Amino acid sequence: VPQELIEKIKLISPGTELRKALDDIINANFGALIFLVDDPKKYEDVIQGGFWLDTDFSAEKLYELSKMDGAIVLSEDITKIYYANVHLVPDPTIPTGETGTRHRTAERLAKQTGKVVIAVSRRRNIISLYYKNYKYVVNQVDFLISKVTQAISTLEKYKDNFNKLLSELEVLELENRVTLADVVRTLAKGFELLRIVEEIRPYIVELGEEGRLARMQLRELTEDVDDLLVLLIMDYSSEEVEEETAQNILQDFITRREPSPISISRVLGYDVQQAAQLDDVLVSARGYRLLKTVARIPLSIGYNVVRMFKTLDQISKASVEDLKKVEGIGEKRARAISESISSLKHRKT
Amino acid sequence: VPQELIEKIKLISPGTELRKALDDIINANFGALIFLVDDPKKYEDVIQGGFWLDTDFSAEKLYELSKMDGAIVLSEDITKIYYANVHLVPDPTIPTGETGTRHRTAERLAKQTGKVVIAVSRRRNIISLYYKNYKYVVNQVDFLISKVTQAISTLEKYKDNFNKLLSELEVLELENRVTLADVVRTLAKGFELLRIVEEIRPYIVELGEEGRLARMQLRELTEDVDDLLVLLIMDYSSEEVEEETAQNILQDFITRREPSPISISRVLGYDVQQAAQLDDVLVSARGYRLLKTVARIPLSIGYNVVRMFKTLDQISKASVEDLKKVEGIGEKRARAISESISSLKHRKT
Ligand SMILES: Nc1ncnc2c1ncn2[C@@H]1O[C@@H]2COP(=O)(O)O[C@H]3[C@@H](O)[C@H](n4cnc5c(N)ncnc54)O[C@@H]3COP(=O)(O)O[C@H]2[C@H]1O
Repeated sequence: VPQELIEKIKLISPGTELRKALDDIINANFGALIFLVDDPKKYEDVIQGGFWLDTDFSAEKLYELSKMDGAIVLSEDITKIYYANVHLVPDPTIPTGETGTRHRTAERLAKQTGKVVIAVSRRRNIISLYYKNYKYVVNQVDFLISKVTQAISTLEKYKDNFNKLLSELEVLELENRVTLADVVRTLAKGFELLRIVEEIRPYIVELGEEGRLARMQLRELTEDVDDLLVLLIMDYSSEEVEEETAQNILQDFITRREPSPISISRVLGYDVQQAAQLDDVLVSARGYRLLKTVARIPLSIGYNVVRMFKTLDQISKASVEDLKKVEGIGEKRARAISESISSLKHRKT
Repeated sequence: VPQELIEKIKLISPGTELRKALDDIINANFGALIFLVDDPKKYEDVIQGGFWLDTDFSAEKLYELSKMDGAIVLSEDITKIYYANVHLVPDPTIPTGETGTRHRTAERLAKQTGKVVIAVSRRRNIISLYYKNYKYVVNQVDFLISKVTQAISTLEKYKDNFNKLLSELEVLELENRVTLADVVRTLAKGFELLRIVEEIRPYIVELGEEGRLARMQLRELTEDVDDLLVLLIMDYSSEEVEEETAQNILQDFITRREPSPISISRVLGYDVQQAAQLDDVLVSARGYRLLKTVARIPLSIGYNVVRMFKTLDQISKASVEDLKKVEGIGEKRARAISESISSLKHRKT
C-alpha cells in the first residue's frame, strides 16, 4: 500500500475530528460526499451551486451540513469547510468500476483532480476513500477490533509453540545434540509468528487511536523475537554470517520467501534435498545467542570468542583463564560468560 | 405553450398508461428519472451501465423498475422499455437553473439531446417534464379539479350576469331605446366570460381524460356566446361590418385588447373619451341578431334584408309583401321574420 495513500488514510482514522464526524454521519444514516481541495477557486468547473461557507472546520459543523443533499468541500488539511450542498460534475468519460451516482462521481473526481474524495452511502457503514487512481475502504472500529483480537489470540498460540521449541532447542544446544531439523523447525515457527504480525499491521494502523492497546499487546508478545531469530541464523548458518546478512535473511522469510523446511535449510547454506535428511544433519551453535542474550557480550566481541573457541560447546569448557586470552574479555566478561553457561547447564540439563 | 411541447405533455396526461405508472410512483414516494429515445444506440454516450431490457412497456413494469436507483430509458412512443438502473451523464457545461442532481440531470439531458426527460422526486407529488429548452410541471388531478371547479363556478356567475344584461338589452332593442352604454356593458361581460374560458383551457387540457366532464360543462355554459357576441358587434358597430370583421373583433378583446368601456366603444367605431358619454349615444340594431337567431335567416341573406331596411325597427314595420321584395326572402322567410318579431314584442314588451 503506497505511502502517499497511507497519508490520506490517516485523515479519517479513529481519533481525528473528521472521523468523529463521519462516524456520526454513519450512525444517522445520512450519506456523504466530501471533496478535499486546497484552492477552492480553481475548481469552478467540477463544483457547481451550493453554499460558499469558508468557515473553520469542526465535527459538528460537518455533521450538520451532511443533512443537506449534495457534497461538501473541505480544505486538504481539514481546517476549513469551503462549500456545502454542491453538485460535483467530474468528466463522464473517465473510466469507473463503481456503482451508483455518488461512488461513480467520487472515483471520477478523484482521478480527474488527483485529490481526495470521500463517499459514504446512507445504508452502509463503510467509508470509501478515493485518491487519484486508488480506492481504500475503511472499516468501523468494531469490525477491526474483532479481527485484531483474533489475530492476537492466534499470535499467543504461535508464541506458546515457539517458546516450547526454544526451550527444547536450548536443552539440545547445552548438550550439543542439535540437528538441522531442530533449528529449522524453530526458525520456521519464528518466521510464521512474525508474518502474522506483518499481516495484521494494516488493521492496527487503520484502528488509529483505538489501536493503542493492540500495539502494546503485539509488542509484549513479539518483543525480542526478531533478535532471537537473527542470532539463531548466525549460530547455525553453514558458514560464518554477518548480523546484517542474518537480518536480511529474516526479512526475506518474513515477506518474500516461504518458510518451508528445505527452503530454510537451503538458505542457511546446507545442501539438503528431502526434509527427512534434516534429522540426519548435526550442527553446533557458534555461541552468539548465549554470549549476547545471556552473558551480555556485544556481538563485535562475541565474534572474537567464537573466532577462538569456534563453538558454544568449547566455550562452555573454557576456564576464566582460557576466556581471558580473548580480545575484549577481561575478568568481568570472562566470569559472566563462564558463570552464565555453567548456570544454564546445571539448571536446564 | 408551443404545439411541440403540448404533444409531449399528452404522453403523461391522465388516461395514459405512463401517467398511471407515474401516479403509482408518486404514491409510493419512489423517485424517477425517465429518458425517452427511439434509438438507444445513438445515445450510448449519455447512457451508462444499468440493465438492457428491450421489453414491451407496461405501467406495472415501469413502477417496479422505479424501485431501483438510477434512470429508466423508454422509446419515444412509450411502447418499449430499453434500460433500467442507468447512470445518465449529460454535458456538465450545459447551463441549468434546476436544483438537485436529478432535476439538473434531466434538464441538461433534454437540452443536450432534444428529447423528453421526466423527473420525479420522492418527496413531492409533481411531475417535471423537460423536452428541449422547455420545462413543464404537471400537477395531480386533485389540484387541477379544484382550480377547474372554481373557474366553472366563476363562469356560472359571469354567465348569469350576462343573461341578465342580454334580457334587458332585448327589451331596449325591441323598444328601440338602446344606448351605447347598454351594448358596451353587455359585450364587456361577454368578453370577460370568454377570457376565463381561455385562461382555464390549459388546466382542462392537462386534465386529460379526467377533464371530460369539465369540457362538457364549459361547452354548455358558453354554447352560443361567441356567435351572440359577433352578432351584437354586427348589429351595433358604427358602420356596416362583415361577420369576419366581427369575429376578429371578438378574438381581439378575448386576448390582446382589454375589454374596457371606452376601448370597446372605440373599436366599435364610436369616438368617445369618457365612459359617461356612453349613456348619451343612441344606437339601433341592424337586425342581424334577431334575423339569424330567431327568424333563422342565413347571414348571407340577412345582409340583403339589412341592405334594404337598415335597422330592426324598420324591419319590424314591414309587411310580408314588403319583406318579400328582398332577394332570398319568400313567403316563408317573410313570415318567419314578421311573425317572430311581432311575437317577441308582445311577450317581452
Ligand atoms: N445522472 C443521474 N443518473 C441516474 N440517476 C440519477 C442521476 N442524478 C440523480 N439521480 C437519481 O436520483 C437519486 C437521488 O438524487 P439526490 O440528489 O437527492 O441525492 C443524492 C445526492 O445528494 C448525492 N449525490 C450523488 N451524486 C452526486 C453528485 N454528482 N454531486 C453531489 N451530490 C451527489 O447522493 C444522493 C444519492 O445518490 P443516489 O444515486 O443513490 O440516488 C439518485 C438517483 O437514483
